[PDB]
Amino acid sequence: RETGLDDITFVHVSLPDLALEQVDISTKIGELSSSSPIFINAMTGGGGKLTYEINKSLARAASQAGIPLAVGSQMSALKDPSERLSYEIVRKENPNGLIFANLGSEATAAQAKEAVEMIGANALQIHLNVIQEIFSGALKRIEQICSRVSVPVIVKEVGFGMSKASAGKLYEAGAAAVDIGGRQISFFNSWGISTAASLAEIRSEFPASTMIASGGLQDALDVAKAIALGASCTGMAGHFLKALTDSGEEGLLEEIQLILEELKLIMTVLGARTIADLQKAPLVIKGETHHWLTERGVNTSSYSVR
Amino acid sequence: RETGLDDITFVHVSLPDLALEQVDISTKIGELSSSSPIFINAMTGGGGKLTYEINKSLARAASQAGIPLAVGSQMSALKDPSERLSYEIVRKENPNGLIFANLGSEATAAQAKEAVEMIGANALQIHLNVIQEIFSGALKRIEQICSRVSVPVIVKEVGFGMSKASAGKLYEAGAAAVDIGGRQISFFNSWGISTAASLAEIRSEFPASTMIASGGLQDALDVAKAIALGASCTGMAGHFLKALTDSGEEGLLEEIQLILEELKLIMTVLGARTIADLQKAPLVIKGETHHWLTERGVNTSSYSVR
Amino acid sequence: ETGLDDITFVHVSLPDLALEQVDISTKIGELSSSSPIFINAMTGGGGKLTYEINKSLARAASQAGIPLAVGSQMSALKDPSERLSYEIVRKENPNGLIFANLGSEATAAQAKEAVEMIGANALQIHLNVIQEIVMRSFSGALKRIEQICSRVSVPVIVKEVGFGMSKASAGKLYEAGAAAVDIGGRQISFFNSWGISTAASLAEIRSEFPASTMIASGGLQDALDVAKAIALGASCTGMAGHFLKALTDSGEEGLLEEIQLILEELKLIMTVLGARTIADLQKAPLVIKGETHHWLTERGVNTSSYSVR
Amino acid sequence: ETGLDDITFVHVSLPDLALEQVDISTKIGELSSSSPIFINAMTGGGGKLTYEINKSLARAASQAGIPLAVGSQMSALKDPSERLSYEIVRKENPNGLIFANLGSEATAAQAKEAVEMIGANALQIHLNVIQEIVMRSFSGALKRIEQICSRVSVPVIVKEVGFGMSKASAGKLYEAGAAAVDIGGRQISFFNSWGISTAASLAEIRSEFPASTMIASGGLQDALDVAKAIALGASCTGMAGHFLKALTDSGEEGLLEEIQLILEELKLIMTVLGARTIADLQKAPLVIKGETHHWLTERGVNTSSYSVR
Amino acid sequence: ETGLDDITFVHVSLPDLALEQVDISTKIGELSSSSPIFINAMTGGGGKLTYEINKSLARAASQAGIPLAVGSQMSALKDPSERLSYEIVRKENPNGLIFANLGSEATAAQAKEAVEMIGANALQIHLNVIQEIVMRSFSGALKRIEQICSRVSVPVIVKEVGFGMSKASAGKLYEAGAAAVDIGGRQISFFNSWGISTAASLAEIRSEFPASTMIASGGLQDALDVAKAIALGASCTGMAGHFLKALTDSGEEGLLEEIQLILEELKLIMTVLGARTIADLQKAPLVIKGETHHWLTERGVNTSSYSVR
Amino acid sequence: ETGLDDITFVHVSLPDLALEQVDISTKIGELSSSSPIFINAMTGGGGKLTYEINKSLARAASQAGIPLAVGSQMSALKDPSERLSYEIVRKENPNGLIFANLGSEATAAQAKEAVEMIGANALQIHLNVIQEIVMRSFSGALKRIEQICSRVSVPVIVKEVGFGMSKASAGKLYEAGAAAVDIGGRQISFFNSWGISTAASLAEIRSEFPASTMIASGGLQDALDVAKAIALGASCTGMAGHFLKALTDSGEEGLLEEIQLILEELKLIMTVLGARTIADLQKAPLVIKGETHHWLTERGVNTSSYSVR
Repeated sequence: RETGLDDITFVHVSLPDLALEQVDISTKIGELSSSSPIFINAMTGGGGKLTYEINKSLARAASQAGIPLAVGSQMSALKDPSERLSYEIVRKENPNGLIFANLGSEATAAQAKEAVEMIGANALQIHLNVIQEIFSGALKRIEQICSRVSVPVIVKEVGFGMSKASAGKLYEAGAAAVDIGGRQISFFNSWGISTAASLAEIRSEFPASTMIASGGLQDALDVAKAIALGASCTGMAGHFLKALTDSGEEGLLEEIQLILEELKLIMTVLGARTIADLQKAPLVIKGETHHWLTERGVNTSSYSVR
Repeated sequence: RETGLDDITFVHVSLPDLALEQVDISTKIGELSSSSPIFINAMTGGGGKLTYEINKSLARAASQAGIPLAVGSQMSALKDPSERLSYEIVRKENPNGLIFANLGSEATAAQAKEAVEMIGANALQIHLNVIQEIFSGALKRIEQICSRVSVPVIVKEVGFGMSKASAGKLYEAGAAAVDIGGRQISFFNSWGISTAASLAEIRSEFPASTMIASGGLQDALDVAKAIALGASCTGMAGHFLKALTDSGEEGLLEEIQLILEELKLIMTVLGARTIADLQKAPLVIKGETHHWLTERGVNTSSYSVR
Repeated sequence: ETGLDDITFVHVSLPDLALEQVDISTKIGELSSSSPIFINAMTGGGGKLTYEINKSLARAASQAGIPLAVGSQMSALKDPSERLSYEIVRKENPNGLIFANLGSEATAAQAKEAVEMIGANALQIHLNVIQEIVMRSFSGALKRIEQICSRVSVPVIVKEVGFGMSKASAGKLYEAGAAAVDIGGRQISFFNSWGISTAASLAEIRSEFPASTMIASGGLQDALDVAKAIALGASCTGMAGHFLKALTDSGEEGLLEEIQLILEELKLIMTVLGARTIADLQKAPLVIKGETHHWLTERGVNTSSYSVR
Repeated sequence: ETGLDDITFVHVSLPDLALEQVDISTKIGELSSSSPIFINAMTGGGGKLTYEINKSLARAASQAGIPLAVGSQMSALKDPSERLSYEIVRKENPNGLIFANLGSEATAAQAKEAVEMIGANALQIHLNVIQEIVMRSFSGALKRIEQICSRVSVPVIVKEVGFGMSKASAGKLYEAGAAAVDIGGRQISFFNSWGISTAASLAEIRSEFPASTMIASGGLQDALDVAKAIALGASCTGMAGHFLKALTDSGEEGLLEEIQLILEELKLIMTVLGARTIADLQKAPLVIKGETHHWLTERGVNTSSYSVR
Repeated sequence: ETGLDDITFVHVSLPDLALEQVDISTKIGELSSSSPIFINAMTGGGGKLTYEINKSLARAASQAGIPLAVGSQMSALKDPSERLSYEIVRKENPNGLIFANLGSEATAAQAKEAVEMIGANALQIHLNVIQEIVMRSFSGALKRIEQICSRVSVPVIVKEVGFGMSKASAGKLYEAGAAAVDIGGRQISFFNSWGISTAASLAEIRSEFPASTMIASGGLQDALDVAKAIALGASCTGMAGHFLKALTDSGEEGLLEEIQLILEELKLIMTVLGARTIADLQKAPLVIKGETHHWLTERGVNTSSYSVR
Repeated sequence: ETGLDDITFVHVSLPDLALEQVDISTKIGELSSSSPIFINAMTGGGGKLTYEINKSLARAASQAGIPLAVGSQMSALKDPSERLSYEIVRKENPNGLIFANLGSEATAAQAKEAVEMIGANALQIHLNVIQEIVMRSFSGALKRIEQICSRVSVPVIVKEVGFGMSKASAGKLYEAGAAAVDIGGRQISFFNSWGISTAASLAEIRSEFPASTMIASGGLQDALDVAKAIALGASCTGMAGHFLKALTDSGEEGLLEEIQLILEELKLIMTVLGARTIADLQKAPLVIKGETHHWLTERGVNTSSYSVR
């Protein structure tokens, strides 16, 4: 379905007064500092040595390009010494880069700590997806995980968006950030909140909190729009995965460098020198996203008059 | 035509913190208590022994599933001893369940009392449908019926919806509830108020009054939306009737149990433990329903910010 | 689609016939019927409800004088209670044509029992390989049909449910002893565009077996579809849907009215075509176009003969 | 549709004709007409209003020199007042061709009276079985037409209203004595896709009766449709709609202008085709495509002859 | 539409040709051209502006080595100033092929003067009956062309503007003395669906006159349309639009680049088809479908020969 | 499109076959395969990743018993590291059929080295003129193939990537020594509607070389497309997409499940058609319609034989 980003139009800047070389795309995720506003979301894969090499290549490219790498689920690697090697390799090959651990919301605090130590993670992603998994204690388990692990915890919603009330609960539980991954199955055909509306809604209530948008971002323009809506960083999988399988590490690195240059180009045209400036770039929200936000009490005009 | 329910989108709840087994779907219709928020609307049928057996089977399934049964029109059974047997059977086969009598708005207070006694009814449905019947004294006749019968009276509008002014008049006349059954014929091609708009409109003026939605509800999601818009109970015919004719009583019972479990599933995902909670579930109204309600002075944002 | 929309009768300007002269009687093999339309009952959900529906359908069929094909009798063979729901059809309709109904897995003994259960005048054996493969084992179907035809004392109608029937299949069935064929008109995606339309099947089969009995049932929307199926060679047509709907809505009286209405609508069409009898309707000039025309042309079936006759 | 959009004239690059040399005179049987287009009046609502409309149409027809076919004279036969509304046509147009008009239920006596009422040069007998069956009894229509043709003293034109005419129907009518046929181009749903288009009827009939008179009326939108109908074999074409509209909007002067304009537009088309006379237009090379082409091919009518002539 | 989208070349998997071996030279009657594409200049608005445009087109044509057909010289015949805008074409392009241009109303004296004005190698005479009838008098056009062909000292190309050309028209023109025909591809509504497409005209004419020169101009969008027209039998093709656009946008340099590019794109298509010369492209196997296929089939033109050659 | 949607199997009502009797073994020239479907691996991005993907595909192919065609070995010929990614296929699958793969620019020495690298049972030589002309030099391709066939010790399969193959091209390849042909199904705009569909290529080639080996790969969406390609004459079919997707998503176990599933789905289709063996499926009656039917008719390929067989 749609991310809602097509309902966003930046206000054209005629005199950006900026050179492409002055553009700084460094950003922050909670207390972490990243040289890139885009990170790689690896897939869990089918395991075996193939997943091992895919992870090793993703880690090598991430290390060379200087972008963060979020591994696929470590739930099975926690009890499988062999699969564990396919995660440890990421840190061995990328000793100085940002790497995010990954477990589901069912994980215990002890599992969370183990997943973080396995790859010397700088952050931990915890995934939520009630709709697909169809409960009680989920928030409490997340609170304990945030308490027990020292690194920032990023709670990710898969496929249905996230409301401001849900983000508020996660932030109160201790989450450093939320990641909007924007016969019974029919009930959810038109269910959820789009990525664009989720970002605007959450930002209206928690202006200084960290939000990440992942999944569904097709190109640098979508990345730019998610950042303008409030995201501090964005995740991408498919495009990078395809580049790796089709052109190897060299191809993936090229694709990574490409999208980063395209984002800087867009920022240049908008006269946005830094990520902070892009997060304040004037834009107009229309269509379904506009209607949703208006009914939800979120001010849309402030995006256009800022 | 459309019920308008597609113009309703629940706000996704990421952390419902609820187990399917904690969900309570019991509700109330005026002073009556029902273990189910869904009831069966029988059709008048062609009479004869076929209607007798259909009614007997509907009554048996209703009794076993614990859901209420509203019989088809009793107008002809009032003067036909033979057809009378096809209604008396419902109470004989379902001694302890909720059964609703049914007559048209032309019925007299004496007919109303007779229809109620015929099946030991717990409530009486009185149907309105001026558009199809093309008058004076209709409301007065309904007032007398409400005065003369002790059981709660449910006034049902067939096909064109019901405005808040119309519901107000019915409540003042003594009705315990309203049921939104959402060359001259051409004039009414785009006539009426949708089920969604009727429910929202009536609820805005009579927040504590009983409303029922019947007809046009396709599945548990529609049932959930009508309840969120204010309905205390919902009626269904077609789907149950088809199940009976195609798979007998056992099939009907299965279909009944199925839709109830699907409603609980939706409630679970929304974090709504009870019907009262579902009636307060945050949602966004859009499209034609939104426009209609806005012009009619009904606050739509309160549904989204609640 | 049935493919009948690809059929267009050649307009007759001087039909020279009064509605009152129209005779719609027909023959199904050696069986004589006063109506070219019969009722296809559904198996239903069993119980007293199916019993009353079957009783009403039998009553209506008896009064309207049209044939009645019951739903599958497979379960009634071992269920005493369900059996009563089929026997009632013959008790309520002692003089009308009634067709028994079993699947191709039936044995000759089961076939005789189904016929005896309702004093049947003919027996339908249904074939539905594709539907069964989706929901296995098709070996012996023709053998079973052959054993059935030589052992029952009534004509056997072999019915294809949903995917049409080729002239080769019809030939194997007639050769095996069938008195007539009835064109009922994930892994399931494989069969989305599978099959032969009712219109193409009738034309194909008739081209090879001009004197053989064919029936079309399923998908016939109104009297015009009935007229077209007969013009393509069918001796009788079956309908279920709107007949059962009329019953549940307006009872026996409604069903009877609906049956009388479609029969009068057919006579009206025949009047406009100048077709005084079913035999004349079976020779009414018409033009075949579209998908049906292409299909028959590729299969070697002459289409222009329908238009020049 | 008339099916005329399925007809495409073969472009002539060197027509070698000046508009002034174009002759649009034609013949309808033994009748000679200076125009290949005639006015089809409507029966109207009676009273003095229909009288004045008929008078104006007769005036315009007389001045433009084109034929006039009156509306149904059935009621005027027994209504003295209505009769005046038809007699006025001949009083106002003493020298032009005027066609009388009755339905197929008419007797020979009624036919003679209708002809005498307006000093008619020909008589139209309308056939509309389908429309009458919707709104019964069609036996004897051909017999009545046969009795009429042998007893009236003028040529009879048998007109099919709305569903086209087959070559078999035309043959029965010519055999009965008709001088020409005129292709007028719930239970009612049965006839939504019923009939033969004007284009297919003209081609079918002409293939069997190359020397017989055919007329096309109804549905002709402009001079190009007129040209096409003639190229398919029609000797004359009729129009009602826009002529009556021009009358009510701009009176007699407007009607006269509209008639002169379409006649000049036809001459223009003939000029571009290099067709100096109606007989040449009737042999103008053209290609038939689509539904019309398929229909004629299935019916055994040669279509390529139109393109190679 | 030109109908060229109804043409599909049969893919050759082993063309066995290097782009460098491709020869695109062709012949137009006895005239030899190094290019199968020529420039069709427009008459323009006169004045010094048309003069410079013509000078630039002549310069580009001379350098690229392709033929140039000037705009209508009718007014330049009596206007001394306009005449300079045509003479400049031969001064600027002394060795290239240049075609003169007049309408079919031209006399033999005017034709000789137009040829002499630019030292023309051939003369185009345009026919546009329909466009002139909309905006009269077509008698004598063939006579004038016949007088012109026997009196000018160069080959005459008769061009049909917009409605295509039939094989009968082409035969009359060749019989009259034309060296080639050029298929240029209210009352105006009559001609909305009028004519023969470029593709059908080429195929029709070639079927009757296999050895005769045909040219296609107008409507050719790119090198693929050019390749297709040649495969259908054209010896040369003309283009105006994008060439004039390239001139006004990027001057002479741009026009020259655009001409070189389309010629290389044609060689590319020929390379993939294994067609080493224009003569080979004229025999390249292809399949004709759709409206064009139907048209030719009805007109008796063999279409399968194109696919089996 | 592959054109396979233009193919419709004639429904068999009495298949008389149990799924267990279905034999899907086939032959590719002298090579015997237990499966009519093989895996087409992609060249990949090299490195250890391509190595593991190739190892997994070889493992799955060995266990499922189906053939494996590797990606282009051109670079592995000079790159020692890449070479290991191909040798691993034979180490992991010692007994299965494996096809080597090089482009048409390959020499006989390179062909022998590619075969030896993986102990290949056959060698694929790919032809893709159009794709190379977009991204030059095609002379000598047939000569190179001819040199390769006489010097390698295994059968050579010549594959056309994307634009289909004509019967003339196939004849040149078989004449040159190829054991089979494989139908892989700005200036780039010229080829938007270019080519012969997979369905038309198979039918064309089979009409001229009934006993020759054809393979179809690319564009086959599911088991029904596989069944259709075989019915049109293919002995084996190749797939890449969903197999590689299953591997990356669910590893070797997932790939193996996906292969087993499509093979069972094919057996299901064959069961419903009454086709007990691949040879029977290759003779299954079917009707060809649409674009494919038109193409073959124009090319002189009999289409009705498929429907009457």
